[PDB]
Amino acid sequence: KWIYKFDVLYQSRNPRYRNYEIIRTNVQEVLAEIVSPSTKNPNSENPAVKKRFRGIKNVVSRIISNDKKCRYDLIYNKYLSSSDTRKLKTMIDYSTKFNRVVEVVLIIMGKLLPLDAWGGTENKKVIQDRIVDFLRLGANERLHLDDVLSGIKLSKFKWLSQQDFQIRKRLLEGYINWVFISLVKNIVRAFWYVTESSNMDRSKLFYFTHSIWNELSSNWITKYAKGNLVQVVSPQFTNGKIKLIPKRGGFRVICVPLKQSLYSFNNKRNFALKQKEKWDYIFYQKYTLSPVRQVLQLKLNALRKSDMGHRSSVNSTNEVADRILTFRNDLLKKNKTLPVLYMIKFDMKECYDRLNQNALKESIAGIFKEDNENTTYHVRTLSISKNKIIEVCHSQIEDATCLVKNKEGQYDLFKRKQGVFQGFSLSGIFCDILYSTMVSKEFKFLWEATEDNLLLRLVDDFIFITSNKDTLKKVKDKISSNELQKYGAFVNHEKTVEINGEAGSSNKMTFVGLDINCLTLDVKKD
Ligand code: NA
Ligand code: NA
Repeated sequence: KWIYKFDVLYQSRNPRYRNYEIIRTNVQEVLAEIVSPSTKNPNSENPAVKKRFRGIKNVVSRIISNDKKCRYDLIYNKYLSSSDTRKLKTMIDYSTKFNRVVEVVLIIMGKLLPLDAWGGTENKKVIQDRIVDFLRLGANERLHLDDVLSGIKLSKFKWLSQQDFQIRKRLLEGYINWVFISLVKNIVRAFWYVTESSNMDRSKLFYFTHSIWNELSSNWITKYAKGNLVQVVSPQFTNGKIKLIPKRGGFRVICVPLKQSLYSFNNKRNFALKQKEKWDYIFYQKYTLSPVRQVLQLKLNALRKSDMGHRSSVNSTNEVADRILTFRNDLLKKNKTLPVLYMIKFDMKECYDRLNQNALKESIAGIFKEDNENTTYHVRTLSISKNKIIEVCHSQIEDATCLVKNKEGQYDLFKRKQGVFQGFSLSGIFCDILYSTMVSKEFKFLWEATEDNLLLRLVDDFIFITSNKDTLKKVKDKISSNELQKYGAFVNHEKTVEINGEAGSSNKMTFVGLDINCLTLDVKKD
C-alpha cells in the first residue's frame, strides 16, 4: 500500500553507461528525503533526531561514492549486451529473462550498499527478497513498507517511549523507502523499458534493454507511419502520445490521449497550467465527451432493436454462444430436426487502421438522419445538441494527432492517412457504427426471412451459419469481392475458413475460442 510499481513502466532512454550515476542527488538532498520526506527540512527536527545525521550522512556518502565508482558500462556488457543482431519470431523474446533482471539489479545493489548499509548479513537477505518481490509486481500492484520491515531486525542498524526507539523506526522507514523509491526504481528505469504484452494479463511485465527497444520501436514506427501516418509541422483534446505494446510478431499501436494541450506538455514543469488545465479536461470529459459517447451508444441500441443489420453485432464470447443456441432452437421449430448447415468465418485486416473516414462520417450522419439540426438530447440531466455531436466526432476523426518519441529523445507529430487511433475515447464506438452500418447495407439479403440465416460480428471477427446453400454463395461473393473496401473493411482472405455438414475432413470450427459443431450446433469452449 506504500511502494508502487507502475511508475517504472514505459520509461524510454538513450543512456551512456560509461560514467553513469544512479543517484543524481547529493548527500544533503538524500538526508532530507530520509529524515523529513514531507517537509524536506531536516534541520527543524529536535536535537534527538539531528544527532543521528552524521551516521546517516556517512552511509549515504559511501553509497554515493560507490555509485560514482561503479562501472555500469562493464555490467551491461557482461549481462545485458546480447550483441546478436539476428531476428526472432515473437517480440517478447527480445526481452531480458526475469532471472537476469533480478541478477543485474541485485549485483548493482551489492556494489552500492555496504554490509552495514544492508543492516547486517541476515537483513541483507531479507531486503534482497523484498527487492525481488517488487520486481515480480504487476503494473497495478504495490508493496507495503511495513511488509518489508516485518522481517528486519532494527537493532542491527547501528547507525540508526524513550523516543530513541521511535526515531530509529522512522529513520529506518525513510531509509528503506529511499532504497526502493530512489535506488531500486532508478536501476530499473536505467536499464530497461518496462511494458506489458498484448496478452491481457498486466501482472506479467517484460523488461527490454533500451538498446533493443529503441531499435524495435523505431523500425516499427517508420514502417507503420508509411501506410498510416502523415507528419504535421502544424499543431478539443485531439493530441495523444504513441505507445507500442508487443503483440506476437509485432506491436499494437496505442495512442494515449494527452490530458493537456501541446503547450502544457511541451514545457517540463509549468504548474500554472497543470492545475487549471485539469479542470478544462474534466469539464470536457463530463459535459462534452460523455454525452457524445452516450447519445452515440443510445442511437446504436435504438437500431439494435429495430433493424436486423445492427442486430448482428455482439460484444462477448458468451454472447455468441447464446445467439447460436437461440438460432439452433429457432431451426428446431421450422424443421423439427437439424438440417444440413453451412458455416463460414472471416475477419477484417486492421479494422482500426484501415477504417474509411469518409464512410465513417456518412455512417454517423446516417444514424442522425431522422433528427433536425436543432435537435437536442438529454442523458443521465445533461444537454447536448446533434450539431455538437457531429462537431466532436469530426474533430476526433480529422484532427487526431499523435506524438512519436524518436531516437534522440525528440517529439514528432503525425496525423492519420485513414482510420482512427486506438485509445481514443470514441474509436470503439466509431468502428461499431461503421461496421454495423456496413452489415446492414451490404448483407441486406440475409435479413429477408431470417429464420434460416445467422450472422454475428465480434468487432472484426465474423461468423455466418445458414441452412441455404444459395445464401452461402451470396455471402462468399460479397466477401471475395472488394465491395466491402469502400468502408475500409479488407477481408483477410488467408484466414477465411468454411465448413459444412455435407462432407469434409472436419465438422468443427473455432471462432472466438468457442468450438462449434456444424452438425449438432453444440458449442463448447476451447
Ligand atoms: Na551523485
Ligand atoms: Na465438413
